[PDB]
Amino acid sequence: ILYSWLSSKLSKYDIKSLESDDIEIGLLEEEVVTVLTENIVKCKNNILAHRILCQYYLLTKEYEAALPYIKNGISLIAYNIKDLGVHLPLTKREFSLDLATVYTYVDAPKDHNAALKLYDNILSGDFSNIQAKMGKGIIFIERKNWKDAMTLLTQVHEQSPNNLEVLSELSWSKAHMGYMDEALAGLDTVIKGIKGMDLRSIDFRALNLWRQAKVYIMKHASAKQENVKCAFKLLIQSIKILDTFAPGFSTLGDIYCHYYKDHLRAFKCYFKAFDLDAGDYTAAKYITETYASKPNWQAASSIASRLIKGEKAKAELRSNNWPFRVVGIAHLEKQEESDSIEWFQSALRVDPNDVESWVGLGQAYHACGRIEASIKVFDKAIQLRPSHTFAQYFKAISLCDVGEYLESLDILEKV
Amino acid sequence: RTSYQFKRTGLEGKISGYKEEVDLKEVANANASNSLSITRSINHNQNSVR
Amino acid sequence: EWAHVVDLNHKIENFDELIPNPARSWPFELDTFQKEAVYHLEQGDSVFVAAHTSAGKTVVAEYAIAMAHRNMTKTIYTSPIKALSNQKFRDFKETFDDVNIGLITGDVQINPDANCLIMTTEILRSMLYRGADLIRDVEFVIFDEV
Repeated sequence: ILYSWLSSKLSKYDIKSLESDDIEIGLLEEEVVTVLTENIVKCKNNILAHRILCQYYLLTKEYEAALPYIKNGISLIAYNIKDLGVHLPLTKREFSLDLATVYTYVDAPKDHNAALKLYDNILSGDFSNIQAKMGKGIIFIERKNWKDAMTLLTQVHEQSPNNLEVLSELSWSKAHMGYMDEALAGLDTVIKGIKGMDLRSIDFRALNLWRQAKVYIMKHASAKQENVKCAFKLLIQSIKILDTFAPGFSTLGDIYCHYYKDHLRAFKCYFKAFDLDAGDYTAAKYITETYASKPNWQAASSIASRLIKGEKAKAELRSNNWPFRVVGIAHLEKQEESDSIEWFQSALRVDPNDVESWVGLGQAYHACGRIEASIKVFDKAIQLRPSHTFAQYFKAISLCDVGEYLESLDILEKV
Repeated sequence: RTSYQFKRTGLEGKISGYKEEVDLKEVANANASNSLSITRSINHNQNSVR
Repeated sequence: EWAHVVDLNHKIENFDELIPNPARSWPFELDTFQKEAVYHLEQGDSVFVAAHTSAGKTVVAEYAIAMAHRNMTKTIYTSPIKALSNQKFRDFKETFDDVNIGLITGDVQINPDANCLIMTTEILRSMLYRGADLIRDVEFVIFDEV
């Protein structure tokens, strides 16, 4: 396990230094894995072996398989502290990295602040740890809280100043203020690392090819259209090195209509995103805008399968009532008026001051049978929107269908 | 047998453009024959409930 | 057509924006499982309360109208006893903030243009056979004491 890890073939260790057409026969990594299941599981209070077991599976594209032996890792000596009695100053600092990073990146939106007081424990004398930048990075950067997120990005200084990626974070995420060229420079300084051509190694490069591309795209604005046209090389490279990458066309799809105003390949951008997934803000709204304005709402109904169904998509879509009318109005013209109402309820909840959400719902109410409700609804669209013309005709018809010709004489005067 | 219907313009089309349709099902809208379809003409001979 | 058993030991504690509209919120704190009932109401599925009287059974009755009044449907409270009809009518007058309530008797209906009607089970039955006005307009019918 430990000796065999010292003689590994991935991480920064070596067999030769520690001593002091034709198949090979060297000390491979596959000899190690057999000991990590059978032998280690039987013995109790075996902490270093547990730690090393965790660390290999942890950083190598897995935040899941280490989970069983983190809880155990805690159990091992924390229980044994009574009947043996030994110091534990460094126990709360490695398991700060080991425990929290499993929950941070695996569950992408959920358990970010899993440590809570465990990062507060290490961050006292030494101004943090690799974990208080790895785990607390997404706390400061991704969720957006620009108090310490702007300034404190080289709080990785005490442990490791010359690590490749962590020093480049200074201006990557903080690229909306002004430091764009600087960010680009930094990212260039972080590129020189692996540069692989495989599934395991080249993911980092693939994800850089989105990372830097965004920066490149940004640097133009905060006038000239030099690095707007030249951005293609970084975006096109993104969809190339790995295998499949959806955010390439989707991120720069709406960007194509800014300065050049090239809306010809904006059609091809989200047609290309249909290959990957395109479960996002732009693609749906666009796909509706072309097909529904034809008019042709049958193709707009296909967007409902991935518009609200995304689950994580609902968090950033509840400000406006744009995703509810796309799915709702698709059902209206196809003639199934029972399904119409529920969508329009949510839309109403979202947007109180609106015509199409109410008048569209009132059309369904009209067609279903609830004509008494349609009077209430349509007259509220006269109350909300200063004086809507189509609401008076719809209401007039609804007055007629019931039987009352009381205000039908007065309402049809203005129309 | 025909019916006047008017739809929408396009994206966020608050009543502008339109296209018409035709419908056909069962018979004339009246409770004398049957008309179990809920969309039916309310006559001037009905109380709140009874 | 399915009837899942809710364990009553779980909660979605986002009540401010779980209901996206400003529906209703009281100074007195409701029970956790009865907030879940309200949550289930807004989805579209039906409900079934197996509780005790004098222990906040009106939580469902509160959001029966409050959902229907915003979303523009109607509601029928159906009690077998006539006294109870009067009682819960009074209750509806009291707790709610400006709601059009009604009650059907033999002679004639109190409040002809009511949003929330009240009636006897016999009188309810006399909608489905006669062909009443308010079986179009009503979506969520309340049933008292099953």
